Amino acid sequence: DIVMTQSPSSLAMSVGQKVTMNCKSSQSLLNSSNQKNYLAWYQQKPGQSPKLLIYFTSTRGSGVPDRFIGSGSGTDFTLTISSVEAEDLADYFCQQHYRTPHTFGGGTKVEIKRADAAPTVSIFPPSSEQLTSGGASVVCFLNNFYPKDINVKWKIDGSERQNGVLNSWTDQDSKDSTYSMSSTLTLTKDEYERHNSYTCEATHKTSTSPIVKSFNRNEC
Amino acid sequence: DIVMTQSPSSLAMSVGQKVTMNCKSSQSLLNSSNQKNYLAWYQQKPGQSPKLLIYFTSTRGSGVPDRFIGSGSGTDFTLTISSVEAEDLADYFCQQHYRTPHTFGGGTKVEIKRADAAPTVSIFPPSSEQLTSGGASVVCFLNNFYPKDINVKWKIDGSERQNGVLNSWTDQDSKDSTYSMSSTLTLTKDEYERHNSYTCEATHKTSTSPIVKSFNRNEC
Amino acid sequence: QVQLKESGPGLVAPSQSLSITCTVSGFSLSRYGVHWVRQPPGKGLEWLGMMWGGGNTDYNSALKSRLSISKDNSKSQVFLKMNSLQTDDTAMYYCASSNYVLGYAMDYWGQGTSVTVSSAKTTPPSVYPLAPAQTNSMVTLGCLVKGYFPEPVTVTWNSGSLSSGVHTFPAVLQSDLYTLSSSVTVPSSPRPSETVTCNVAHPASSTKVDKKIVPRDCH
Amino acid sequence: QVQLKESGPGLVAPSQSLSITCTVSGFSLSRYGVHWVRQPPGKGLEWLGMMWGGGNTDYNSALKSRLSISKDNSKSQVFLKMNSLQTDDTAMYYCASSNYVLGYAMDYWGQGTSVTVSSAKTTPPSVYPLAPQTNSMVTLGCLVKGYFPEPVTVTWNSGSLSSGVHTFPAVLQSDLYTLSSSVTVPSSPRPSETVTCNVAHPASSTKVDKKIVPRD
Amino acid sequence: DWVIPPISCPENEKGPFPKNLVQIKSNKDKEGKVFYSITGQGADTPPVGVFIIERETGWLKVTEPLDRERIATYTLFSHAVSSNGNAVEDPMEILITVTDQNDNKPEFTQEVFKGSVMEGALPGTSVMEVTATDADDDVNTYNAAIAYTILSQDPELPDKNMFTINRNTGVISVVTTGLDRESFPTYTLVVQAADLQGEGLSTTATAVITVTDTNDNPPIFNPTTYKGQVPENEANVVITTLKVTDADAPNTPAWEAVYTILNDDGGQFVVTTNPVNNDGILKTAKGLDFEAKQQYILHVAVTNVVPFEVSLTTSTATVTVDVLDVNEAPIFVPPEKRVEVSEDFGVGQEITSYTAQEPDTFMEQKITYRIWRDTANWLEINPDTGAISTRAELDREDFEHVKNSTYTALIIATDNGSPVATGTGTLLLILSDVNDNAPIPEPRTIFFCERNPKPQVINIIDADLPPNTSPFTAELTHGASANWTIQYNDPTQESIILKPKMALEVGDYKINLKLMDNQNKDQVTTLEVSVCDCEGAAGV
Amino acid sequence: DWVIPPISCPENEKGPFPKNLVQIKSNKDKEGKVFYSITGQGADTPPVGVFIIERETGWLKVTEPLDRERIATYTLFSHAVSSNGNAVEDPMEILITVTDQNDNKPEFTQEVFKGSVMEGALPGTSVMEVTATDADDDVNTYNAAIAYTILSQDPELPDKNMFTINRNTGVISVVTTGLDRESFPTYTLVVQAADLQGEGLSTTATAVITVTDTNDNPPIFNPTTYKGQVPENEANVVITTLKVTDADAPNTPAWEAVYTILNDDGGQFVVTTNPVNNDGILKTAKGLDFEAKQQYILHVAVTNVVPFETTSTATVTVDVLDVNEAPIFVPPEKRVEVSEDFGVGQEITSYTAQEPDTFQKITYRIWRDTANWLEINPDTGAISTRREDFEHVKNSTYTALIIATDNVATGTGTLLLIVNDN
Ligand SMILES: *[C@@H]1O[C@H](CO)[C@@H](O)[C@H](O)[C@H]1NC(C)=O
Ligand SMILES: *[C@H]1O[C@H](CO)[C@@H](O)[C@H](O)[C@@H]1O
Ligand SMILES: *[C@H]1O[C@H](CO)[C@@H](O)[C@H](O)[C@@H]1O
Ligand SMILES: *[C@H]1O[C@H](CO)[C@@H](O)[C@H](O)[C@@H]1O
Ligand SMILES: [Ca+2]
Ligand SMILES: [Ca+2]
Ligand SMILES: [Ca+2]
Ligand SMILES: [Ca+2]
Ligand SMILES: [Ca+2]
Ligand SMILES: [Ca+2]
Ligand SMILES: [Ca+2]
Ligand SMILES: [Ca+2]
Ligand SMILES: [Ca+2]
Ligand SMILES: [Ca+2]
Ligand SMILES: [Ca+2]
Ligand SMILES: [Ca+2]
Ligand SMILES: [Ca+2]
Ligand SMILES: [Ca+2]
Ligand SMILES: [Ca+2]
Ligand SMILES: [Ca+2]
Ligand SMILES: [Ca+2]
Ligand SMILES: [Ca+2]
Ligand SMILES: [Ca+2]
Ligand SMILES: [Ca+2]
Repeated sequence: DIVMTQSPSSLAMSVGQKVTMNCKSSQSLLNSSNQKNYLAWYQQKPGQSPKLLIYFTSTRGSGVPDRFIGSGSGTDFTLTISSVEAEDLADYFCQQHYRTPHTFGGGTKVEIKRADAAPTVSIFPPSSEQLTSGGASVVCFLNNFYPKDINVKWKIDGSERQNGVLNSWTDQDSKDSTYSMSSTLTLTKDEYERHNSYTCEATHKTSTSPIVKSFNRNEC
Repeated sequence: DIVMTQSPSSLAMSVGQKVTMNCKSSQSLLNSSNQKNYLAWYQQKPGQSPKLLIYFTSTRGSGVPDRFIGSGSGTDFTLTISSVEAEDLADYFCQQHYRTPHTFGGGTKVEIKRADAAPTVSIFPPSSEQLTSGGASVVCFLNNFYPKDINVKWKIDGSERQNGVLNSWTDQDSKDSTYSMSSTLTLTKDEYERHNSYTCEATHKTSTSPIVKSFNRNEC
Repeated sequence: QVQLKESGPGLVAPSQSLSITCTVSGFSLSRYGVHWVRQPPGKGLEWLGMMWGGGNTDYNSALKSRLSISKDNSKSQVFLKMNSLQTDDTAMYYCASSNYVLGYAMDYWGQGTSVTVSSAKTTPPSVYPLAPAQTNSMVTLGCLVKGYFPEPVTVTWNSGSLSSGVHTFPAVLQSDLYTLSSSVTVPSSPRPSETVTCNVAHPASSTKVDKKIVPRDCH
Repeated sequence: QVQLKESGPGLVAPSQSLSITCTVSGFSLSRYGVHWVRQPPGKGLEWLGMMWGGGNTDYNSALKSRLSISKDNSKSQVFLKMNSLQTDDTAMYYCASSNYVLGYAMDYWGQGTSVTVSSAKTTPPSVYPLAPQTNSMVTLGCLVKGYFPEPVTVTWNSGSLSSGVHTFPAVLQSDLYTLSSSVTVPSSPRPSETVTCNVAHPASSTKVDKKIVPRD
Repeated sequence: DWVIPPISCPENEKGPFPKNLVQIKSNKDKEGKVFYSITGQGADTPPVGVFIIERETGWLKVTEPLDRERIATYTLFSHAVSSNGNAVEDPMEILITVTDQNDNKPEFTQEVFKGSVMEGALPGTSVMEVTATDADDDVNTYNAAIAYTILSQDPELPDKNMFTINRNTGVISVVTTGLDRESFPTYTLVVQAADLQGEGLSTTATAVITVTDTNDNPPIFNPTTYKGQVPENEANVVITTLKVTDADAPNTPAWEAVYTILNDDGGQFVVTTNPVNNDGILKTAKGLDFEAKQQYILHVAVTNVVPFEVSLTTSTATVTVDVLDVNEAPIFVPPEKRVEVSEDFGVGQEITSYTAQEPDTFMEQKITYRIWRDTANWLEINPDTGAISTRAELDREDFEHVKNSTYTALIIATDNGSPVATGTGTLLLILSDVNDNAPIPEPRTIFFCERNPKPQVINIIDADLPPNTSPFTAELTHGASANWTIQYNDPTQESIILKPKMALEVGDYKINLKLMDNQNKDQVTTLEVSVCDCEGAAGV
Repeated sequence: DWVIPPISCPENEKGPFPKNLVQIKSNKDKEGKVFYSITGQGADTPPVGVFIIERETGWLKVTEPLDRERIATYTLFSHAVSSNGNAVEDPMEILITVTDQNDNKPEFTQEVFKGSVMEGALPGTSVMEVTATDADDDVNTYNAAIAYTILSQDPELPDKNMFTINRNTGVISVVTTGLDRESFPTYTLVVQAADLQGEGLSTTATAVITVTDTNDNPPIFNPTTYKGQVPENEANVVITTLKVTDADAPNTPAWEAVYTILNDDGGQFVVTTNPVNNDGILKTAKGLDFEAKQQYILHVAVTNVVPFETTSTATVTVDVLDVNEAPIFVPPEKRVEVSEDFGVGQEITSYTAQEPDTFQKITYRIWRDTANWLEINPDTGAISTRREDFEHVKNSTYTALIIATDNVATGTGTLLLIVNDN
């Protein structure tokens, strides 16, 4: 099969900078009948299907802005974003449509650099519906922060709790380029009722002091 | 370029066995004009120029016996020696002559397995002509042994001498499938005149006791 | 008007076959080539095979022995079938259309279908309201979708009316049960009509539940 | 009879240019494609380029910027030129013929010429005799020591003595090569039966014959 | 004329598309621009769009892969118009030929083929046929040239390859001689069909060859010898049971036994095959005589219902038949002895000697004769000698004991032995008549009417035989001639006529009638003669 | 008629060879076997063998790569022939066109292009012209369309791009207000020729532009004042040396100075220009007179051999030295007619000599008199007596010599004095 080698695997640029992706083909993709190199670029924004960004090496697909430039010939191809916008964060795949079996490249993940942003932390006690079923989940939302590296420590009556915590990160936001995190502490109802103070502590690069949000069971 | 991948890099068979070499091409070598795969095999016996063994994947060159069989299609090709003879020891290279630049494979070295054979050791004192020029070389020939792995220890009056020793192996013999080794101990004349007994000890897998040949300067 | 839609089973047991149907509209199958592309979770795209208009088929070289692509022009349906599915076959499966004007590059994609390869049992989700007192600051609410299998579930807020300020977090797997949550930030001065309800759907278990978020904040 | 012979310098200094000539006979250079292949010591074959009959040329992708291939149909010669020479360019250089009936596979090869890229100077060899009663076969030899560059040719009795010869590859130390040759001849010879090794070092224009006389 | 060739396009091409096939051109383009189009199935007619042409350059292109097994050839027509739209050429017919590729494996018509053959088949004997097809181009390539080979054979014990198959037709013939059902009944071969004359795509099927049974195993008697025991006079008595075994298929005509006795010219014995056990039940068809032959050495050969294929050796058995001696009754010789003895035979005298013979050759037999039937008690016999002596006076005229002129007697002969038997013989004693009876009148009571009497015939009866009954002489005694007169009825003088001489009174009278045959006289005083009171015939 | 189109084959093909180009067919091949052949340059005549045909199928093949820059078109003839060799068709002409590839970089006619431009040249002045060539197909492609651009400019201090080049013709013109040779005389430019209208293969060349010197800097005297002294009656005597500095190109007419003395009506002074130092050597033309003018205030205006494209006028004072001068007799040859009746003591005349020095007492004396009959008075110069004599003076007039030393220069004066007594 034709081997498509894509570099780099990942890039991070701030809005306004030039993005450059390279794609190497193992053999020529030139069709002597129409003098067109059968190289295609696909854009896959998080949570969406791929979109035909470029085909025939340099022809833009429908609804593709002018900042997306396909170039190259022979066995060396390049996708350039002349000035990257915040919405352009996605995985970019090059593909030869020259000879079947068609083959994709490894992909280049494009990330957006932005200024540092502290998270806004919200804590939530278990619901009445869950406590009836015998469970008790304590959720902690950490929204709109950058960079993605963040840590959450749970405290139950002044003692750190490591078991029963599940974390999840969103994809980088297409508008403000921030991340958001969801931390869930799951206990049994009997364990939850045996303690009073529950805390999630957010430690981020923005502050040496952790961001603390807590609630007491004996409160409202 | 088209990449030719040859495996294995080396093989050792006894006379009468079947040799199988494989060659993988990065793309098709089929010419639609004549329906022939432009794959060639070359044979390079030690000390000789390469010889066209196979071309067009399966067509034998002039003066090539029937035991050499070229086969394959698509991107997988094979050179077979149906029953290998002792003279067939050589490097075998596959090459695509489909599209320039023509490209060779890494090569498969074919060696001949034979029964174990102990070396015949001969020692030689320095010549009168060399002693006049100020040098003194002591040569030790180790002829007609198998396998190639062998060790030579030099002793000067019972003490091991490691510096000033150059070793060389011949290629495997096309008739009896054996190797031969030449070991040369080079000293200054003054050092040579200050000692009496010179020894080369040959350690080979055939014998636990090394084969020892010596001469004394004040003898003969 | 070119539209493609993948439909198939969400869950497939190990060492069992997978059968997906690609229903198309807005074009004739005999003139276009329809492709099959898959994408494992967090991995890249892998071309599986394609069906040309004339009926010819090509397949992925590594998966050719396990794949089969057929179609029915009258029904406007392309079919993919895969054999002896394992964990590495858990992926999102797409079909796409193409034609010779663009060199058969894939210019129209379907939204994809999820195929999980696991012997686990299908479980419906339990939706729980997440309610926080805030003073003159936009309040963050949410609802928690816990203990379901397999993927995916769909979460909307107020039947799609609430879209801005919504963070739906990816599902986390533990003990063969998924858990995800979604947060929405709404203004802290709500009218009696200004009510927040999250709509969770899990088609695998035929689950559709609505949970109104009622904040418990004194009286 | 299709014949090719490479000719060139044996030794050339680094960073200099190299020019090798391939003289052919038995075919018309305008109907055939002549290739250049090189082989570094102990390594595999390396395709450098070729000159087609019509005059077109193709080159090795990695070495194209340093290579140049021309020819002279009238003189029946194909030329290779290499600029900015490196020590890793030391190799055996072959030229070969090909034609379209075999898809331009190389069916006739030249004997090859040795090209050494080094700043060391040409030094002639010193030939020393290796002389030793088991009443069987005796092993003699001669020692070719202290020469540069490669190669040297070693024969016994001007080619008459072929069987029982072991000529060993040269080993470089201190910018000087050393090889030896052994020959196993029957003991108790007639007065006419004498053993002489013939050593030739074309780089230094050296040709030496050494007779193996028994040690007194 | 120089024309355009067929335009060839390989099937299952992989791109890039569209791909040029051939460029066409009108030389009218020296006058002005020409615009090219194509028509036909595959262009503007289903399958639409497969082949297109670039309008200004004339390049015929193909837009997608082709399949020769679906459509093997396309017929297009090219057109050329000027800038006005008028045609500047006649439509040029173009032929697209889809070049075949070896993309179809052979396929056997059946997964499992069934065959049959009989034992000992000579080489070159057709057994069965396997068939396979291939969808590729059989006219222009070898991509559909199927060659059949045998891969495996289970088992391989008689020979590694008991069968051979032809590469072209696919028939399976025997190639070795050693075929036997008793040792190896079924063969399972795996056949292979490969295109490119055996060098390409492969497929396998199984041929199950079964071996038909032949009658090439003779029946072998389990015990070669037998010993039987049968009494003397007896029939359909089982002597012994024959035991055979046949290696051929059981309950088949090659397994059922057919026993045939060799040395039984008289037909005294019979052997029938028991269907349940395939055994031989040897019986006695007739009755045997111990004194005729005491022992029999019978040789019985066993065969089958169907003749023996090949040539074996028919097994022949041996059965010793020992006859048992049963005591039999003595037979009188002759069965009836006729002896003529005069009626006036002496009481003590001997008539004859009636001897019987003992059939049992084994001795110690003691024959004792005894009188059996002697209704007149006229005879006695000696138990040892068998001599018959008189005991009373013999009488030929005894009408009860001597019905005819002969007297019948019975003599038994009791023997000695474990079953005591009694042989009985008949004595026919003819009695010679002697004149010992005298005549008497048959009607001794006669009636006459007083008035006009009717003469009455009186018959004369003499119990002897002639000439002791000849004529007869009648005579009236004690007077009686004064009142009565007699006279013979006819000259034979067998009877007389009596009539009154005088007018007599009504009453009873007594007349003495004296009758004589040949000097033997008898006066029958009881000639009671009544004279009734009637006229004419006298009833009483 | 439907005909065979031109058969296109790209140059610089890589293989596999041979490669099909097109198949030909004779419709007589159903009546019998037809064998196909090709002739023409490229087939049976040089270059032999480049194009072949398969005799039984009719496939036209190419056996090696092509070079459009060597042979751009081939013309072949295809032949159809039966088993016996008889032609069954007319020879069909076939044209092979070699499709061009952009395999030739543009080449300048030389490596260094030289040019010149005048000082302060207006924008739009054509300075020089660079020319490059490209061997590719200039008819059907842009593979030979050369576009000229300027890459570097050394120096770039007056402006980063003082010159501009034309994309098509490649002429280099001035685009800024101008430059001086005194600030930057040489400009080096790096020009680039690229095919594909500038977006293809490139090649650089150097264009050196020298600025032609004008006369935009006037000669300026380093010292504006001078002073010197010279004796009275002396010519071509050095008085002083002028020092000027001209910023224009040295040893050129715009740098060579020419000094013109403004206030010298009589022409008593002359200034010559020393060509090595470019200095003005001021020497007296004619002899000066101290009693006429004791001090001269000369104004010297310096110019150049070439006219200007503010002239500096200097001031030099010349002090004349007072030199003694001999008394000049009035007249130098005194002639007074007289007869021989003159008394022996009477005074003949009074030759008064004038003293030129206005700064001195003259005493007269007789230098030479043949007859010794002439007496002089030293105070007033009155000549007094102390034609038959032929030995004393043969001429009719006796010549006398009168000297007059002062208080020391002697000088000399003459007295000529103009009957048959015997
Ligand atoms: C005859 O008959 C008469 C009358 O009946 C009788 O008286 C007489 O005695 C008879 N005579 C005889 C019987 O002789
Ligand atoms: C033919 O035979 C082969 C070998 O037995 C099988 O593997 C195949 O499935 C077919 O039955
Ligand atoms: C027994 O009897 C059979 C008669 O069928 C013979 O054929 C055999 O040889 C044996 O004598
Ligand atoms: C002999 O025969 C007579 C018949 O005549 C039998 O009655 C008797 O018993 C014996 O059997
Ligand atoms: Ca050595
Ligand atoms: Ca087939
Ligand atoms: Ca086919
Ligand atoms: Ca049998
Ligand atoms: Ca049988
Ligand atoms: Ca039988
Ligand atoms: Ca009896
Ligand atoms: Ca009895
Ligand atoms: Ca009687
Ligand atoms: Ca009587
Ligand atoms: Ca060229
Ligand atoms: Ca060109
Ligand atoms: Ca160019
Ligand atoms: Ca200036
Ligand atoms: Ca100037
Ligand atoms: Ca000036
Ligand atoms: Ca004066
Ligand atoms: Ca004076
Ligand atoms: Ca006088
Ligand atoms: Ca006078």
